[PDB]
Amino acid sequence: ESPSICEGFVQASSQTLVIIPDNERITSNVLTTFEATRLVAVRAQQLAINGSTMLKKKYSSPIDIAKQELFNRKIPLLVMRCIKVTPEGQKIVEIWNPREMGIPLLD
Amino acid sequence: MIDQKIFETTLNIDDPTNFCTNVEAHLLKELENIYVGKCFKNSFILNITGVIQRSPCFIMRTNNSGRGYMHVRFSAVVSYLNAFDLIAAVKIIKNDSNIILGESLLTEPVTIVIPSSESQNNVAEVGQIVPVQLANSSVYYIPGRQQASATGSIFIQALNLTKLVNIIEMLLESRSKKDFKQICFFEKLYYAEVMFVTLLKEIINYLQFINDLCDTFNNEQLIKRHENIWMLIEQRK
Amino acid sequence: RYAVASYGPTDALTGQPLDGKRSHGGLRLGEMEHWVLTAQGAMQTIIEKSHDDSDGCISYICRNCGEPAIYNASHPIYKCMNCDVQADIGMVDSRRSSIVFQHEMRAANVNITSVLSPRVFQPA
Amino acid sequence: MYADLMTRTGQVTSLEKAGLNAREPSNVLLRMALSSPVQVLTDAAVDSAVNPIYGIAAPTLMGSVPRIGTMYSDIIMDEKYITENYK
Amino acid sequence: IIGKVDRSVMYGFDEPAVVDAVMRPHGPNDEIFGLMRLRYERNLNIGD
Amino acid sequence: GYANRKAIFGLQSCIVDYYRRVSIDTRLVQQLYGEDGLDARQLETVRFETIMLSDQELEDKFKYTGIQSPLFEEEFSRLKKDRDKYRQIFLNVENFNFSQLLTDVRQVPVNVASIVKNILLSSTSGVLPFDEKSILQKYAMVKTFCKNLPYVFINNIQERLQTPIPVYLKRAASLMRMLIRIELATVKTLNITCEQMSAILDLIRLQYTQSLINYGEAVGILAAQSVSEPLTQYMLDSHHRSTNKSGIVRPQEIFSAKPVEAEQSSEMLLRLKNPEVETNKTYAQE
Amino acid sequence: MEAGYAEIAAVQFNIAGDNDHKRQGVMEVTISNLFEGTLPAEGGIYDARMGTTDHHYKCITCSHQRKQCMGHPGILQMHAPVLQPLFIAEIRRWLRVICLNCGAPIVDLKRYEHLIRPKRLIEAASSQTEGKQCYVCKAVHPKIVKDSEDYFTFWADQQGKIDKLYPQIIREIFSRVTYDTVVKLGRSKNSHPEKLVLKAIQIPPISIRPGIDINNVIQYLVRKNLLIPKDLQIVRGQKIPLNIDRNLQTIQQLYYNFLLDSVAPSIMRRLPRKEGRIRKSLLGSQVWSISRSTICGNSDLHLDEVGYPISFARTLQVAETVQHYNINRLMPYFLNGKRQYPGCSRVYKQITQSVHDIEGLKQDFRLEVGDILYRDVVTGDVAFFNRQPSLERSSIGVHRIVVLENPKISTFQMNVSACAWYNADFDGDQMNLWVPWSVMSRVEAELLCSVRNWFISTKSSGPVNGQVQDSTVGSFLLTRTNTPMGKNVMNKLHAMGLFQTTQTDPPCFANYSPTDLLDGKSVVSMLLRQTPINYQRAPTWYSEVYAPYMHYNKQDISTQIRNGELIEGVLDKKAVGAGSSGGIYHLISRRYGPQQA
Ligand SMILES: [Mg+2]
Ligand SMILES: [Zn+2]
Ligand SMILES: [Zn+2]
Ligand SMILES: [Zn+2]
Repeated sequence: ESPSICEGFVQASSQTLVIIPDNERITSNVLTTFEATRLVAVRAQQLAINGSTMLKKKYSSPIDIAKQELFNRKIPLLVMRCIKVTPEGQKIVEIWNPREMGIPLLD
Repeated sequence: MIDQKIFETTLNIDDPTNFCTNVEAHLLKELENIYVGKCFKNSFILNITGVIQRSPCFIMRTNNSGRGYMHVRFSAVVSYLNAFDLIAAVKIIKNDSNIILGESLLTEPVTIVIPSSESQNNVAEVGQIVPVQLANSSVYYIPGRQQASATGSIFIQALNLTKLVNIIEMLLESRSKKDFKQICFFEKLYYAEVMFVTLLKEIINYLQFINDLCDTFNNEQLIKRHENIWMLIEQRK
Repeated sequence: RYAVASYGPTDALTGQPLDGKRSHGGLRLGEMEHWVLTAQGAMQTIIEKSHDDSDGCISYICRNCGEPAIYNASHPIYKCMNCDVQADIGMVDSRRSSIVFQHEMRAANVNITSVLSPRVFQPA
Repeated sequence: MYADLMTRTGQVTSLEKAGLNAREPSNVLLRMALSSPVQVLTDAAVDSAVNPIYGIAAPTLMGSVPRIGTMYSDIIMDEKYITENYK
Repeated sequence: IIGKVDRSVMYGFDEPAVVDAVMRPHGPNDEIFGLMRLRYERNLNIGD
Repeated sequence: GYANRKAIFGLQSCIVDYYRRVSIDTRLVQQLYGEDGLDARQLETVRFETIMLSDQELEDKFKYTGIQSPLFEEEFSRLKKDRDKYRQIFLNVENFNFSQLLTDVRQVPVNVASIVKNILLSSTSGVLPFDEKSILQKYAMVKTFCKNLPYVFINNIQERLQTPIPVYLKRAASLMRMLIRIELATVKTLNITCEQMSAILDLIRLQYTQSLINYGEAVGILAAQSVSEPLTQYMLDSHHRSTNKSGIVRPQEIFSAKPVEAEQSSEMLLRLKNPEVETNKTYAQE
Repeated sequence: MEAGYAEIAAVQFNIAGDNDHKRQGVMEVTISNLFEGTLPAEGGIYDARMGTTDHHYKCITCSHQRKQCMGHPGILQMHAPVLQPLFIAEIRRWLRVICLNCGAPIVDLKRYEHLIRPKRLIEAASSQTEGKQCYVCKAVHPKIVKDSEDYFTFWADQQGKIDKLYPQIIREIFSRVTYDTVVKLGRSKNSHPEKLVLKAIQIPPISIRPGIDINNVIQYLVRKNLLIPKDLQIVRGQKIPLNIDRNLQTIQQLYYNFLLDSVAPSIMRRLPRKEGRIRKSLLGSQVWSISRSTICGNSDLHLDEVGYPISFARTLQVAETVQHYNINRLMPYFLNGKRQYPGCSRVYKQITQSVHDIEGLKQDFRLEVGDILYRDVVTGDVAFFNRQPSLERSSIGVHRIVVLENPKISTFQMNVSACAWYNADFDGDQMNLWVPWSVMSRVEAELLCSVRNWFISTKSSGPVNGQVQDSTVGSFLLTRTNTPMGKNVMNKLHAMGLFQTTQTDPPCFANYSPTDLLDGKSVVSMLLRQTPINYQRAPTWYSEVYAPYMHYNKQDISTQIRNGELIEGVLDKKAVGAGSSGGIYHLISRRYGPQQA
């Protein structure tokens, strides 16, 4: 009996974001090439949809502007890294800063 | 009835750069744009109170749109209708609607329908105002609709209960503030914890009914305009 | 030799482009190409090729029961057939082949419910 | 990596469908993608199996895109930075 | 080519062709059909 | 194709997590990716000088005698200890293998000898005048760098806070520590000044950081691809081979976890006891 | 309202009961007629409420124009119940376990408390269990046998007397099962055997059966359902009239062949095998904006460059979103249209949310900020370059586009040394190439999938690229000590000409008079000075097999490079060859990065 829904606790309990203190993070302080590439791609798409920038040197493509923002440490994004899914509905992340963190080769 | 309620929802942000400049104001504006005047999760959400919890503005992972979502957990004041509640005014729209229904101009947008099986039915006309009592079949708070849907008919632990008795005390002040000759005329026309709760609910229903009856009929000429209902109830003594 | 633009005949069933140059649309990124792109950790070229340049669609899952929902923002319909009143429709990016697959399985009376990632709120 | 995958359960598990059942029993979608989707689908239905979405095949068969590579780490917007600088 | 009424067919290929054929043959079902032949002038291109 | 697809679906779920462990969903497959946490594209083969040297040869070459401080006795004892550990581990590895011989060439992220050579070539000064203070300072900073080497696997913050390092992280950087000790020995950095030595150390740290595996890298597919191709050439070599190892039969036995009965080319290699009685062929034959 | 973004975290497979269908289906199928006129019949199996297979009409249910509508399930209430075709074995295993007269289990359940849930029911069913007696109603247990002519028929024999187990009887028996028996037998609540019998099957959404083949079986099923009387109350031993027996058997076989025929192609036949739904539509896909052609060599292309024929560069397009910074650069693209190169044929105006062809925009002349323009692929753009089968990690890489504006060239041109990435040759091989048009994919392609990343093999940690064939032997001839005519020297003009096609910054020959004989190794050292390395190995030229014969020049049998100055020896496969670990290109990669390599 029952249509697989009435007893179905399908709605997962909402999670609370716990941010690990800045002195407790144990992940690399250097952007992995995946993370740097994702940051550049997100920033460049957002410049395509919006167009605003903090650069002084004006470029003719959002890719170049986002790449320089990552290189010149003005990209307005925060890489958050998540390490847990606790049964207590408590997602454990540590929010890193791409401006403070090192930058891989990418070239 | 009105009561604040917490709602959890996920927004979508088509320009996260502009969104985060004034994050809280943008969240309030978007929640007002999306959630006011519409039913949600067995509620109506009359007004948006400030948010309680909100998420960081993530970026949509699964699509290359570059947008973000952000989860929002906010409180909002809603309007709910219980069983056999008393709303004092309905306004009919169409005469080719022989099933007899109408629209409500009160601060609880509800499409009200009245069955055509009772004696006091099929006699009304378009543009007249008639009090209607909700039936026992509850209220359909379907979502995405600018007004709720309902059915109705023409009317014929100690400190926990302190909050309930607190509401009725302020409602009495609402009755005294407004003009009392209309209230007197209308009252002449209509003349442990669980039982306390239901008794208090009935008291609330009747007192809110008389107050809304006083409010609904701003000027006295409509009373003669809608005089065909006075006899309709008076014959039912 | 063959070269195709972003438009062409699409499969009636899956919504994917047709097969080869003869059907005026197609060319395939099979299993191996997806393995290679994942090994490179592409996941933005995989998104683009597999969704934007293929059978891309936006599913809706009620999030209150996990069953697919009925949503349309132009003609307003925010409803579910399992909890109607308590619907919490969520926009889920997906592919039309995946939805067709889920419908094939559901038609075999094995019900599919998607849990959906729970909402995360930073502390007050 | 090959050896650590097979020996991760304390027993030598093969790369065949039996080994995939032994290592990832709850990943119904992955085993469906590997071989014999109807049989493993029947088994998942009768077992009421819940398949958490991870890896490559499980989100691919669901139409999503796997959380590996470029999209392993989530990206959020720095409200403080935009507020202080962009306007 | 062979406009038929709309159920006409197009060319389709990206290489232009010169037409030398117009016939209306009587098929097995005695009905008339199109059967137009196109000619392509092929030099030894790079990649042949 | 058959073998590769089976292997791919076996391994595809193995993804490097934020700890550089290889994990399925959340269950571990590996404590560290290659047990060193290094990308396969960032490896260079360099010889370890001290491995084959006799004890007196080691003392002749690597023992520093220009200063009577016991710090250099400690440094040379550390070199000898590292050489002995390498010999022991790889002699054991040779022991439980058929014909895997010990070699002193190993793949490491940073070629310390090349970096030392480059800095020495670019050095303005030639033979540096003797200076005990600078030599002791250089030794101290090399030792501190080697002590802080496992912190390339965590970050600079836990390096500043000097928080404890997990044991496996210390073990992962043991080979790089050994190479750095061998190549930055005081007998080899006499002409390298303190500024040039600090430059060498930061360059080594940077190249180590750039050699680590990425978070989220789909390493399982990498392993499946890397092992699938050699099978193609392996069976194409069956027509040189005859103990039925022809075809994918042996790879089938390995990958399908076939039991002992299912084996067709089973072998044992048993060592004769009493290592002074196994040098003769007659006793071995009997 | 607004549907906020969400991601799927888990999938739960459950058996769908009759309530599942009844509450999930959008309507009920009552009439067997497919089409009235040229439109679907309301209440028919093609009813538009279940989806749309035509651009003419919308879904009614969701009001979407086909591509935006995923289909919605339909419900057909069977006049007589049917067994679930997928779970016939599960029904059989449940029947033999449980008593058919009271709903209580007759197998000793306490003996299975120590077993995992998946194993309990199958182990209990594996027992003998025949001829047993119930402990609460004393009814003896008939033995269950499967018919040898069909899969869904159960014969219950009580010591010899044979009676067919009908779906109604089976449904009642399962409705007699208590939840405690299901739980104690290693089955979840949602796997109650009551769900294994269907009174209302689900008519699948027409979106998965488009085009008017498996709809034939659906229509046949509805027609044969209409033939059954609406109140076929079959008790055990009823002995219903034989016509009803064949009609019910036909309905059951029709449903079974609708689900698992040959497992017409049924639903389940669509899934397995390579051409199935999974291995073809899910694990792979067909894509747009992709081109395929025959590869060919081009010695004048950089290793990270591909020769894209111009005819293709106008077919494939790159989406450039107009903003304030790129207005002036994008204007020449817009003006050219399809008439010139570089041009563009598309415009996506956001305010109108519409796409316009460039030959219909003679009066627009204006691109707003936020407009999307689809311009042609110009030289310098990144493009993915793939040869199938994609065995290696380097089988897909990104090359900078070099557009060959010769209209007579249609082959993909690559440097010969770039073949080691794809294991390709030019004997007729074809490689797919697609240009990323989105900003995200372009960024990723240039930063992550560029072929400079795959210069060092992931498989073997050595370099994949190098000199092959004519470059290896050419390097040997260039660096060998003695030509047959004498010493290997060249005048100033020819040493100058060696550097013509390198495309780097040419060295300085002002120190050399026109009559100065530049050595063979001096010119190599001139190039290697830009990336000085140290290398010392025996060349492949010096082999001990050849050594007893031939005179080996002493200056050729030891290649030795000191700080990028080639001192002695020759360059051959060991030094410059492809795949050579420790070669000069490997060292250049190690010290200066793979791009300089
Ligand atoms: Mg070939
Ligand atoms: Zn729902
Ligand atoms: Zn629809
Ligand atoms: Zn019984």
